[PDB]
Amino acid sequence: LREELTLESLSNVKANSYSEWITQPNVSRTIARELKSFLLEYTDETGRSVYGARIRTLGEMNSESLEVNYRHLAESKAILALFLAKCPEEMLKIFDLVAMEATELHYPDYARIHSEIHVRISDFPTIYSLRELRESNLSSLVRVTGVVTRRTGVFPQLKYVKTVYRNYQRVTLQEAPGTVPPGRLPRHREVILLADLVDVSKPGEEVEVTGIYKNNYDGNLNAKNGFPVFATIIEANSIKRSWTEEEEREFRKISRDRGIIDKIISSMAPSIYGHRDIKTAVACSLFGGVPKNVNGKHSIRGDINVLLLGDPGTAKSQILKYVEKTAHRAVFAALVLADKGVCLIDEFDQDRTSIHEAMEQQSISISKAGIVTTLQARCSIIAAANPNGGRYNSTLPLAQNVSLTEPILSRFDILCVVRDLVDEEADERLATFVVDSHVRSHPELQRQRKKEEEISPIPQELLMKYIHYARTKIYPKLHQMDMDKVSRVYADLRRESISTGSFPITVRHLESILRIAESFAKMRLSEFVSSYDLDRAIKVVVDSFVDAQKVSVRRQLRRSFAIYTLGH
Amino acid sequence: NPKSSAFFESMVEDIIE
Amino acid sequence: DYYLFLLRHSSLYDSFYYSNYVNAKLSLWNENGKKRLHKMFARMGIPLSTAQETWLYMDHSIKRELGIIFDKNLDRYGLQDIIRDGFVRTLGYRGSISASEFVEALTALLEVGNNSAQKLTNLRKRWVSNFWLSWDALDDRKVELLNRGIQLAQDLQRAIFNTGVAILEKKLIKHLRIYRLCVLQDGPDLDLYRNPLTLLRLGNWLIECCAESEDKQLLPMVLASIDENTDTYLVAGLTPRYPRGLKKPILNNFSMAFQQITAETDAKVRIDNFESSIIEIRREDLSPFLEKLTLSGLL
Ligand SMILES: Nc1ncnc2c1ncn2[C@@H]1O[C@H](COP(=O)(O)OP(=O)(O)NP(=O)(O)O)[C@@H](O)[C@H]1O
Ligand SMILES: [Mg+2]
Repeated sequence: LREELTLESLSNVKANSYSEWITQPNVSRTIARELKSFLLEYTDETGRSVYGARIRTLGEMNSESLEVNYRHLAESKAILALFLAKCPEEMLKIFDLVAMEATELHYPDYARIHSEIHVRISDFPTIYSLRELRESNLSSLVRVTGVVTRRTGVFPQLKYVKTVYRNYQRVTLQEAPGTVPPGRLPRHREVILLADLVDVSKPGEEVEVTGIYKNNYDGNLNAKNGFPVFATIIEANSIKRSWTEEEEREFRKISRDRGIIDKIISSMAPSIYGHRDIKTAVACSLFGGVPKNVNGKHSIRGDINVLLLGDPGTAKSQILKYVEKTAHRAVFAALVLADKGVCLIDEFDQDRTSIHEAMEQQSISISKAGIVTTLQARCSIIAAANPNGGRYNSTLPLAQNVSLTEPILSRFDILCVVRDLVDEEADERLATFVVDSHVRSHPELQRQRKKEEEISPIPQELLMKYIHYARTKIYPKLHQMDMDKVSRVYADLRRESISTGSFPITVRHLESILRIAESFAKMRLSEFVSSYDLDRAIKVVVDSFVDAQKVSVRRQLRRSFAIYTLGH
Repeated sequence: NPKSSAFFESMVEDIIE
Repeated sequence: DYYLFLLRHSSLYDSFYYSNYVNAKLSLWNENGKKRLHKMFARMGIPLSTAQETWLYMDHSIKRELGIIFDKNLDRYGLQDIIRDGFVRTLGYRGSISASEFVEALTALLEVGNNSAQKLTNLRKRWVSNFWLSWDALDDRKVELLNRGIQLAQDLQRAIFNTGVAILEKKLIKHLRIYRLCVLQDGPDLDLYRNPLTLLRLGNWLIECCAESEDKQLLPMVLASIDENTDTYLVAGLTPRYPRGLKKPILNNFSMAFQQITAETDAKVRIDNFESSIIEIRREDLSPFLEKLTLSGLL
C-alpha cells in the first residue's frame, strides 16, 4: 500500500507473467510515478522541454490526443519501453491517466473541455508487412503498412456495459503492390478506428498503422474449416501517411529574372526530347487561368483543356505519366476524383457522352429511381488520340482524322498534331539522347547531383512547390489599354477566315486567348496580364486554329496571318 | 525541483510573451 | 459592462475578437495574437465550440459563472481593464440591452442607412435622411428598426478590422519625425471611408494600436483616403491619448495648422465641416499641402 519500489527493483519480474506483474498496486503506482517524472522532465539538447511544449498546444487546438515518440521513451527509463512493447493494453491505461495530470498542470479544469486523453505512440522501431504476422504476435504492439482498400461509414457505439457513446469505423488494409513477392496474390487485414481516428484516411491511400494485434472466437470460421480456428483484427493506436518565407523569396527571385517562362517550359518533361509546343500547352494547362461569373447571363471557366493527336510512338503516354507524377491531384484513364485537378486520357459511346456533358457543364447532375443528386467536375482535361487508324493525313481537315463531334473541337482550348517526321539530323539527335539517357539510368551523392543538374535547368522539387504556390496565391487580371487592339485583331481574323471560305473563328477562341494570357501571367507570378502575354496566347490559338484546316486554306491563312503567327 | 524547471518555464512563457 | 464589442448579440468569441481594446492588448492582426485568444479560452475552461454560439442560446450555467471566471484569468493576460460598471435596461419579456450597445446601433444607422457639386449635393442629402432613420429608432414602439441597426454595426466593424490588418501588415504607416502619416491609395471597397464617422472609427482603431505598441512617442496622426469620382483626398487630423487604466487633457492643434496652410496655399481645398479637424483636397495638391504643413512650426 504505502511503500513504493525503486526503478532498479522493477528490473526483476517477480510474478509468473508480465501482465500479472504490471497489474499489482505497488508496481502500478511505481510505474505511474516514473512516467509522470519522465513527462515533466525530458529535454532537447537545448533544454526546451518538448512535452511541456506539446501539452501547451494541446489546449491551443482544443484537442484530445497527446503524441509521444517511442525513441524518447527508450532513451531513458528503458524498462518502461520494454513493458510497453510487451503489454500495451495495460501500459497505455496507466499512461493515459498520467497524461491527464500533466495537462491539468497547464490548464486546470480542462476536464470540462474533454473528459479523457489518449496517448498516441510514434516511431515504433520494427515493421512487418502482412506476411510476417504469426500467433506469437498476439496482444503485442505492431507497426504495419499498406493501401486502404475499403472504408465503412462512421457510426456511434456504446462505450460502457446512464449511457455514453464513441465514434466507430472499420477499414480494410491491403499489401502495397511494390512489397508483394512475384507470382503471389496480396494479403488483407481489417483495422478498427475509434473516437479521434475516424475519417483520418480515404480509399486508395497508402497508409502506415501502429496498434495492438488481437483475436477472438468466431463460430462460422470454426464451422466451415472444421478446426478450432480463431479470427484476428488490428486495433489502431495511431495512423500515418506549406512553405517558409525563404521559399517565397526564392520564388520571387527566380520570377524577377528574364526568360522564366521559357525556363519553366524547358524544365517540362525532361526525359522527352523535342516537342516544345506540347510542353508549352501542358505547362499552360497545369497553371491555368482564373474563373469568372456574371449573374447577368454568363460564366467563364479557369481550367484549360488540351487535345493531342499522336502518330504511333510520339511520346504521348510518357508525357501523361510525367504529368501524373508532376501534378498535385489527378485522374488517369471518375471525374469526381479530378475535382479542382487535372484529368488525363491516353486512348479512346457512353464514355464520350459523359465527356460531352462534362465539357458543357462544370458540375454533373444525375437522377435514378426518383433520387436526385449533384457532383462537381471543375477540372482541366488533357487527352490524346490516334488519328483514325495508322497515320494522320495532312491534306485533310481535322474532322476527317478523328472520331469526335464538332463541339468537342470547339470547346477544347488548344488542339495540336504531332507526327513522326523524317530527318537524318533529328533522328541522330533523338538516337544520341536516347542511348545517353539509357546509360545514365543504368543500375550500375555527387553522382546524383551531377545527373540531376544535367537533366533539367530547374530542380523539379522547387518547380512543383512553385506550381502549388502560384496556383494557391496568384490571381491575375487584364489591362484595359490594349484590349481595343485585341478586338480589332479578332475582327480581322474573322474577316480573313470568311474571305478564304474557312470555317469561322468564334467567341470561344477569344475567351481561350484571354484565359491563356492569364495563365501566362500566373506562370511568372504576375498579377497583371501584359501585351506579350496576349501576343503569346494569340500565337498559340492562331497556330492551333490554322493546324485544323485543309492544305490550300492553310497556305492562305499563314500567308495572311504572318503578322500574328510570327510577327505582332 | 530544478530538473522539471524547463516544463514550468514553457508554462510561464505564456505569461511572459 | 465590459468594453467588449456588442456582448449580448453575436457570440462571446466575437465579443473578444473584435474588441477595439483587445486588439491592442493581444495583437490580433497576426497568428501569434490569435493563438493567445484560443489559449485563454482553453485555460478559462470554456469549450471553444460553445464560445462561438449565439450568446442568447449559450448555456445558462456559463452565463451565470462568467462573472467569476474573468476574476481568475484576465490578470495572466494583462487584461484586467475589461471589468467595469454600466447601465442596463429591459422592457417586459424582450430582453436586456446596455447603453454601450445602444449607441453603436445608433451610429451604425447614421453611417449606412438608406458635375462635382451635384454629386456632392446628392451625397450630403443622403446623409441627412439617416438622421431620421436614427431618430425613429429612439421609440420603444419601433424595436424592429433598432435590430436592423445592430445588424449593420457588426458588418461595419468587420470591414474596419479587415482594413486595419492590411495597413499594419504592409507597413503603410510612414514614421515622420513630427507626426505619423498614413494614406489609403486603394482598398477592398474604399467608399466606406467617404463618410466622416466611418473614417473616425478606423482612426480610433489605429490609435489604440499605436498607443499600446510602444511606450515611446505619443505623436499626432494624419489619415487620408482618395475618391475616384472627385479625385480628392478626405483628410483627418487625430490626437494621441493616454491608456485607459492610468493629469490635464491634451488639445487637438490641427485646426490652426490647417487654417494657416489653407490661408496661405495655392492648393484647391475645402473647409466647411463643423469639426475643423477634417479637410478635403484635390489629388495633385496633397503632396505640396503636406509639404507646407510639415515645414510649418504649428504641428
Ligand atoms: N524522346 C523520345 N521521342 C520519342 N519516343 C521516345 C522518346 N524517348 C523514349 N521514347 C519511346 O517511344 C515511345 C514513346 O511514345 P509512347 O506514346 O509512350 O509509346 P506508345 O504508348 O507505345 N505509342 P502509343 O501506344 O500509340 O501511345 C515509348 O516506347 C518510349 O519508350
Ligand atoms: Mg503512347
